[PDB]
Order: sequence, then C-alpha cells, then structure tokens
Amino acid sequence: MIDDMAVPLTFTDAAANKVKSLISEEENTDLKLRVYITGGGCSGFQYGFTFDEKVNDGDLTIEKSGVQLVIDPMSLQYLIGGTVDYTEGLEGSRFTVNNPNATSTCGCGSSFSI
Repeated sequence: MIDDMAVPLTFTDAAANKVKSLISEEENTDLKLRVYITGGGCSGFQYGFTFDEKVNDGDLTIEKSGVQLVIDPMSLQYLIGGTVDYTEGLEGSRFTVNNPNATSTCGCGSSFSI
C-alpha cells in the first residue's frame, strides 16, 4: 500500500467534484484541494476549501475522487477522522463536515428539533 494518502478527515465524492470541476475549468491541469479552518462554532464542521496544486509544507494530504486533498495541521486536529460532503447547485455551494469535536457527545436525549 501507500503511506501518504488517507490520513485524517475523509470527505465525500462531490467535494472532489467541486474541485476537479472548477479546477479543470481554470485550465490549471489537476488541482489539489487544500482545506483550511472556516467552520462555525468553536468546534468546526465546515472548513474552507481551496485548489492548491503546489503542496504546502507541513500539510497532510488525502487523495480525492478526481484529485488530491491537502489540509493544514490546524484543520487536521479539527477534522480528525471526521466526514465531509459537498452539495452545490441552486441553493448555493453548501459545505458540511462531521467530527468528534463537532458532533460531540450528548448522552442520547430524545430527537426532534430546537
């Protein structure tokens, strides 16, 4: 096997699509996504995505559906083994991620709404 790809937060397929799609449109060649910290609360569940083909020393890299993902250590601890998925369209390019620090633990206490 390898020893570079697949490290922390694993994203979906579309998140890759948003990259390989607009990057290929840039005429770059085959950009590699590069996540950063852009969540909401103190935990984090979003993380801003950019198209960085270079590398970014001290940046873990996870291969993508059609490209390569590389996030910064700062996010590394925020996204750790979480899950991300992208859903762009009319409503707008919405981003959603899930991790232990984000979801956290409640203790199972009914489920409805606010």
